Amino acid sequence: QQIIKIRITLTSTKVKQLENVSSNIVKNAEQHNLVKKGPVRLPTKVLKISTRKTPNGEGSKTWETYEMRIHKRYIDLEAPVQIVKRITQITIEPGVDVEVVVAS
Amino acid sequence: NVWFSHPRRYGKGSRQCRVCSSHTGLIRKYGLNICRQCFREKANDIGFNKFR
Amino acid sequence: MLMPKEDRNKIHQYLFQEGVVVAKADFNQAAHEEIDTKNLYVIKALQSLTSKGYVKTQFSWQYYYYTLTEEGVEYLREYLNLPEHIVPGTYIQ
Amino acid sequence: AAKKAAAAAKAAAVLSYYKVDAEGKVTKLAAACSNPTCGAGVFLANHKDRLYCGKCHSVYKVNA
Amino acid sequence: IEDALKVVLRTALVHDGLARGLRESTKALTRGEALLVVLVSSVTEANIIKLVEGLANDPENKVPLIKVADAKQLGEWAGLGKIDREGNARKVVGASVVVVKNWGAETDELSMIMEHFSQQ
RNA sequence: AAUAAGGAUUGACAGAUUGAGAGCUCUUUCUUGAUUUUGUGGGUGGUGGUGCAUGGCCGUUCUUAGUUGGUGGAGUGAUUU
Repeated sequence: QQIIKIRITLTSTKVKQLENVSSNIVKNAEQHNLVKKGPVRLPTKVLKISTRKTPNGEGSKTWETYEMRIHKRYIDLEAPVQIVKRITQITIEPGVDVEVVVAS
Repeated sequence: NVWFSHPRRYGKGSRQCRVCSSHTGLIRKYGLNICRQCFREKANDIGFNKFR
Repeated sequence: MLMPKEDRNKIHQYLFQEGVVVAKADFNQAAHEEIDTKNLYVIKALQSLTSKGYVKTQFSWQYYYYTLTEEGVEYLREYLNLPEHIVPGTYIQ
Repeated sequence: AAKKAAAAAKAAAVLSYYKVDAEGKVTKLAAACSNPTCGAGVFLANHKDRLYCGKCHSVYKVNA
Repeated sequence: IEDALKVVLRTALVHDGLARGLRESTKALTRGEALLVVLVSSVTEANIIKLVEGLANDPENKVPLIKVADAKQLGEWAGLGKIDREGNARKVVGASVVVVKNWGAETDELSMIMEHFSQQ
């Protein structure tokens, strides 16, 4: 029955798939009822690459500021080798990264 | 063979563009190592919409 | 170009085989990925095979993409003496 | 100033710089570079004080 | 009855055993890599037939025994060899001696070269 | 194509020579080993020119208010609002 205290660490470029996954997350895990926290929500990094517009000195001095704003996002979750694996497999998706930095 | 290639590690000539292959203008800023006219170009795609 | 009868044979070899090769514009390298045949080799011996149409180059991104030619892969069938069973990655559902 | 013309790739058109004996035995003359490369053949050529070996580009220094 | 000196010189060329033409053959002949002496005796000298004849008169093993008499029969059989032709668009030269470096085949007319080789 | 394993050619001590422990040259005559050397054919070194042979980008009219088109409708029409 070996217990493990996992920690769930997410990141994307859309606030709309992403929020989706700690609604699914923390209600595809309170179905499971797990001992967990609520979607912690980490300082928004947010890169601004100044660049001039022109192809050639010429031409006024005419500049840009395009950037990726991630929303970093993490979680928690206990549960054995069986019911963290059935959870990590499920949320499954476009835009997004899931780590399972495990705490054995 | 000293007698066809020189001591090109550090400077400008060493590294060159990804897309065109030029030395002129460089975007080092974030494993990017393109040129600094092209970039923009695609880019809007690549990630770098805008927000201004 | 003047090459070697144990690199001329070795190319036209993961060229038929995977069939498909993807060998950068960096002249000046010991060695190409998947073929010991320095780099620079390929690129130039393939500028030759292309030139006839036993093959077909495509450019851009700076690698030279190549990839077989449906037939011209029946030339490699007589050069590296081999069957007239197989088609090369070709029939693989 | 001046062009070379590349060295001639020149014509000893036959060979026999290996005691052709009379009748029935051939043997091997001027040594045969005392190395493994340099294997059995390698007909050593005569230059300044030290002798001269081409299976290894040329090189080798064993007197005569 | 040369049809068996086309299927065992076709197979050693194709395999790249051989060597071709003095130089590469008596370097093949004196060193124990190279098993036969089949050559021109229409030599336009006499020290290339008691050179290649001494190397078959080196005896361990590799018995080199002679068969043909010719340089223009032997730009064809060997093969250096142009294309879409009939039998020569080719070189028109002479691969004279073709010295067998274990070949590149095993059995069909390579078992009549190991009853007329040694049974002479 | 010519030199032609009878050496195409390479290399060097140290000393003459120079910044110098560049054999740059010359003294010696060892080493060297068909890879070179020479002309012929041709290439590929080019922060040398030409921004008015051009590409791409970036300055400018621009912290701009401005274009253009259908269906109507107008007005040989260059067309117009």
